[PDB]
Amino acid sequence: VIDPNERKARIESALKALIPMLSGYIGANLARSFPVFKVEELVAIASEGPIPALVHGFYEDYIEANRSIIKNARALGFNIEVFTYNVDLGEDIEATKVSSVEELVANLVKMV
RNA sequence: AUUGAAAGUUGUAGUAUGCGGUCCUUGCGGCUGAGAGCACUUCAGGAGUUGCCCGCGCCAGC
Repeated sequence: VIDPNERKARIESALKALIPMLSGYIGANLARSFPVFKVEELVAIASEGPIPALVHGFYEDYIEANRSIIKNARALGFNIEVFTYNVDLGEDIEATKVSSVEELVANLVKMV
C-alpha cells in the first residue's frame, strides 16, 4: 500500500533497531545500573522466504543444532545467508565471519 | 173419613268355651383356568473450530 521507498526505509530502520540492543540498552534502570554488556557469540540467518526459527541460545549444545538446522535447510532448497560471530559452525558451511554487531546490520541491509 | 172407626206378631238371647299345621334333615362328597413363548434382530451424538491479537514494573531514590 505504501511507496516502495517507504517499505525499504522501514526495513532498514527495523534492522538498525538492533543497534541499541546488543550495546547494553535493554531492560530498565539504565540511569543507575547500565549493565556491563558484551556479546559473547551469535549466529544469524537472513534468507528471503519462510525459514525455521533458530534454536535458542539457552541450551548448551545449540551450536550443533544450529549447524544441523542450517545445512539441511540449505540442502532442502533454501537460499539462506548465514552470519556467524565467535562461532566456528564447521567449515563446509558458507558462513560470513562477522566481527561485530553493526557490521552484521550492514550485511543485513546490503541485501535489503 | 169409605167392609168402615182404634190395633209393634212384640220384649230378654256371645252359634260360644280349649287347640304348636308340629317333631328329625350337610343342596354334600372329588376337580391345576394347566402345559410350550427372546417385545428380539441392524444403529458413531458425528463432521469443521487458535482463548487469538496490542501491553517497559515504569521513571526521581549518595
